[PDB]
Amino acid sequence: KGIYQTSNFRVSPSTEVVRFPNITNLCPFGQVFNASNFPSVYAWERLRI
Amino acid sequence: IAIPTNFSISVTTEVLPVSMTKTSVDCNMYICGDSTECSNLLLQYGSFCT
Ligand SMILES: *[C@@H]1O[C@H](CO)[C@@H](O)[C@H](O)[C@H]1NC(C)=O
Ligand SMILES: *[C@@H]1O[C@H](CO)[C@@H](O)[C@H](O)[C@H]1NC(C)=O
Repeated sequence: KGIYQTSNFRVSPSTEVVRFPNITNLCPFGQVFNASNFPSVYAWERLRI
Repeated sequence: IAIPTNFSISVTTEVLPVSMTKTSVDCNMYICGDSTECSNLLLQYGSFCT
């Protein structure tokens, strides 16, 4: 007999909710992988995606 | 010899603590929180929290 402090067991999450931005277009893997004439290593190029 | 001929009555105030505040802690929501991926990992460390 007495008073005791109990932990969480009653409530458990089940539902998965996901929110994502409205970006819809396919991202250009074609013009960066299937291209022609990549530069040499000393003159490498940056591309912002 | 020196002998007093009068007297005075004084009141002295002294203080000292008796008790502090009672506190309690829960390991499962301090160390992890709501993450069940590390509840099982905290279960492997024994009985420190008891
Ligand atoms: C790019 O794709 C075309 C067909 O979509 C293919 O014929 C060509 O060989 C590819 N170029 C590469 C893999 O360098
Ligand atoms: C003793 O001290 C009190 C307080 O100052 C005073 O009222 C009283 O007259 C004194 N006694 C004598 C005999 O002087």
